[PDB]
Amino acid sequence: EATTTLFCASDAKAYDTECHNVWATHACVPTDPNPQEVVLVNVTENFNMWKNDMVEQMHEDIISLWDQCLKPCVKLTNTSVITQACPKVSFEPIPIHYCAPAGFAILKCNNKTFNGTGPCTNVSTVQCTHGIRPVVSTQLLLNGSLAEEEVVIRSVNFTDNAKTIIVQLNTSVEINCTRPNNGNMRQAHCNISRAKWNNTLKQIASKLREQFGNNKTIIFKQSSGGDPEIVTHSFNCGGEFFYCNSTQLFNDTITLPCRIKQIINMWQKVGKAMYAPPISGQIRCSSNITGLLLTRDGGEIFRPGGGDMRDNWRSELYKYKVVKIE
Amino acid sequence: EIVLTQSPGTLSLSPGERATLSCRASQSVRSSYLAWYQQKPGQVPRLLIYGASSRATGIPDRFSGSGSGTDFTLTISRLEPEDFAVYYCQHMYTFGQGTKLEIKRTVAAPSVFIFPPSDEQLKSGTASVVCLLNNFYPREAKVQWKVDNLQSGNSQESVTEQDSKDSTYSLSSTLTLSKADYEKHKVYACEVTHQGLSSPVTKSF
Amino acid sequence: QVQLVQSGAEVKKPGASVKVSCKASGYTFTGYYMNWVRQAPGQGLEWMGWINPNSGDTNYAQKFQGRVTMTRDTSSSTAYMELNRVRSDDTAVYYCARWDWGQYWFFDLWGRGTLVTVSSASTKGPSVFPLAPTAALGCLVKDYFPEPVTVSWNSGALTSGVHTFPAVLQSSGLYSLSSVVTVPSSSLGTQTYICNVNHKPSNTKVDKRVEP
Ligand SMILES: *[C@@H]1O[C@H](CO)[C@@H](O[C@H]2O[C@H](CO)[C@@H](O[C@@H]3O[C@H](CO)[C@@H](O)[C@H](O)[C@@H]3O)[C@H](O)[C@H]2NC(C)=O)[C@H](O)[C@H]1NC(C)=O
Ligand SMILES: *[C@@H]1O[C@H](CO)[C@@H](O)[C@H](O)[C@H]1NC(C)=O
Ligand SMILES: *[C@@H]1O[C@H](CO)[C@@H](O)[C@H](O)[C@H]1NC(C)=O
Ligand SMILES: *[C@@H]1O[C@H](CO)[C@@H](O)[C@H](O)[C@H]1NC(C)=O
Ligand SMILES: *[C@@H]1O[C@H](CO)[C@@H](O)[C@H](O)[C@H]1NC(C)=O
Ligand SMILES: *[C@@H]1O[C@H](CO)[C@@H](O)[C@H](O)[C@H]1NC(C)=O
Ligand SMILES: *[C@@H]1O[C@H](CO)[C@@H](O)[C@H](O)[C@H]1NC(C)=O
Ligand SMILES: *[C@@H]1O[C@H](CO)[C@@H](O)[C@H](O)[C@H]1NC(C)=O
Ligand SMILES: [N+]
Ligand SMILES: [N+]
Repeated sequence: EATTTLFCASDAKAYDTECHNVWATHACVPTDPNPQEVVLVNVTENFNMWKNDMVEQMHEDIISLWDQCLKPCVKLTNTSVITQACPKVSFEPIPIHYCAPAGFAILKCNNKTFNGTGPCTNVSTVQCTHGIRPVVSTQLLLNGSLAEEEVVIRSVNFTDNAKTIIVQLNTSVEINCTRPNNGNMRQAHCNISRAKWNNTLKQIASKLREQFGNNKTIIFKQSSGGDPEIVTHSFNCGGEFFYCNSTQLFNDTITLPCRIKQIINMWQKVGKAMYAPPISGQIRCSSNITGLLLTRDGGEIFRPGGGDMRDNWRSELYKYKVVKIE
Repeated sequence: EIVLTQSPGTLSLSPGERATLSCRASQSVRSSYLAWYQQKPGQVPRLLIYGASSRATGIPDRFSGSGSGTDFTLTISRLEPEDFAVYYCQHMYTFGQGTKLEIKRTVAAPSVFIFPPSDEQLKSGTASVVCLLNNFYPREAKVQWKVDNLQSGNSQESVTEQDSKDSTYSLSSTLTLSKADYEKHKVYACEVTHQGLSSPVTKSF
Repeated sequence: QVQLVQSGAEVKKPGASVKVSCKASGYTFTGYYMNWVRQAPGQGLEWMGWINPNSGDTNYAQKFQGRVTMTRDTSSSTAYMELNRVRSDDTAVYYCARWDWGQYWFFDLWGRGTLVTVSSASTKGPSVFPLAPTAALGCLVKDYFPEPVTVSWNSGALTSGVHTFPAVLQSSGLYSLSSVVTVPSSSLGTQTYICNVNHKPSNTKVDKRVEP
């Protein structure tokens, strides 16, 4: 029941000029030819999403990716300033397999309705985890994994309001974001189905009602305040950062307004960073919403959360634990 | 745009002395995706080290790779006459320019010889006179062809590998020219310059 | 018996397509990646691509993308690689290696190697010329194609002091080399010397004599 260094693995193409593919070629090995998935019968082991080392490993690997592969022209910190060159490149998330090292293996809870902390009835050991697209997003979750059975809620403590609440989507909700060329290039927009989103939101509301018995008809609202990275739906699309306003979602064809920001609050450290002007023409990005990051206002009223990308990796690495062979 | 630069370009050492080859990478490379191969002249590259610092299955103990980050090192203590070969530094897909290793030896004098073209060759329309420098160690000798008082652009030279027996090199330079211009001139000479040679030895016919 | 057997040497013209096959026998074919590496004559190594024999997904470098196509045959346990728009720069020795998926990246097995030669000239046999005269004596193997040539002295009887120099390509595209030997005067006068030149690509055996 120990922990050690893992190594990334992905079926990356060495000839493509997509940023992710470059770093993968020279920092991650190809995929395992034969997948060794063994189902252990009558095994009970306690998993813990939040005190897991795999999350910090994935966090560290991603940090290096963005730096070496999506570099900022001007970085800003209270103490220091660093100026450098940032060449424009393409950027489309690819899947990454985080394999366990020779001598160790990963235990996998193979039941959808697993809360995240506690014993698992059915556990299966696999040598490599499944491909996890490393998408950095705020508020919303994108290109993620869907819950097989039904929507699931996960958190360290429903009693403590400060702790974030993570939700895994039931059916992938598609969102199609584009900045069309006419003028003012910042103005953009995302489009999302109104009826589909309303149904998914009602489903999450029902799950939250199950968490808090009496089922006080609750309503969602925009984040109170703070830096715009957590208040607004932010995500990287086509190499340019988009800060889309999620005011319509939390309350026809819903359409959100977006704005390409040059300066943004970087999540690697405590500081700011600036990037070059935007690309001139059509930018197209269509992703599958597969969950959300929400927090509870004390007093139930819920507001979007996020900002700390470690939770996103927990959402994807919740059923996986690294242990030693016997 | 990653390139592994191996240094030194050409290392020269004698048996018994520990030699260290360095391989520097532009970007900070992963710690466990590094390997070192040895290729003896005219054979398939042999796998010496893998994982930066780990002897492969069966590799002798004297070999030892080490180093992390952008700078890596391949160490060979107690050089034996068989370890003197080409060494390459490989990180996943990118190989290094290569590092040529040579057995140190005392400077030897170049046995200079010049051979005329066979009469049968002149009957074909071309003429090839050969100038041979045999058994000389430094590897940097220069052979100049001059019809009495200089030629250029038509002299092909070839060097043999390190002689296995006496650890010395041999060079043969051939300058081919037409037959008409051959009969036109009369004084052909081959000058040789070499450290071990006090003066530039000139052999001619 | 756990061997990586490659195909024989090939001679191609500019613009043709070359296909070299690497057959592996003795170990489980599908379970290990098959990598293709080439080495130009007298230069460093260069990885070209690899193929996953189990699933068949391939990977090539940017320099090759578009004109290299890799295939595998599970039935006969072989892996073929094809390279289109061949050019003089592609002349090299192609090796194939086997890597079993793991933490570390390394080439455990190496094939004997396949020699691909690309040039305009056609296959031509060598022309042997004597270099007549402790003195020396040698022979000149001039105007021959392709590269593979072997020189022996007195049918393998003479060995000591022999030096066969690496071939050099002439402006006409035909290679040329020289093989010389050092012989004292007594042996040069009492013992006859002959050059045995074998150019297998053209099935050319030559036995020339050298005398003062
Ligand atoms: C999750 O999944 C999507 C891919 O499966 C991905 O998609 C989109 O993102 C990229 C830009 O990030 C677009 O890719 C571009 O396509 C244009 C048009 O050919 C290229 O010219 C351009 O250089 C680049 O390849 C994708 O085309 C678009 N998906 C589709 C169908 O168009 C999502 O972005 C990803 N989620 C997140 C947050 O990135
Ligand atoms: C598992 O999660 C459920 C809520 O979905 C909760 O009732 C239960 O107490 C949790 N058990 C443990 C050990 O965390
Ligand atoms: C979780 O809530 C319980 C009280 O219900 C408390 O005992 C425990 O200390 C809390 N842990 C955290 C991290 O809030
Ligand atoms: C994005 O727009 C709609 C859904 O909002 C749909 O047609 C499709 O998912 C996307 N459009 C195209 C051309 O792909
Ligand atoms: C969630 O999935 C279950 C079926 O497994 C279904 O009962 C429920 O209606 C689904 N809700 C949504 C929004 O898909
Ligand atoms: C988002 O939209 C609402 C109404 O349009 C507005 O009140 C709010 O200030 C907007 N927030 C941002 C960051 O644009
Ligand atoms: C969101 O709901 C509030 C009332 O609760 C309303 O004022 C506002 O107009 C709504 N926004 C949209 C886009 O419908
Ligand atoms: C600079 O100042 C504050 C406090 O020192 C800090 O929280 C912030 O992260 C730093 N970077 C900024 C404001 O861009
Ligand atoms: N996968
Ligand atoms: N962001």
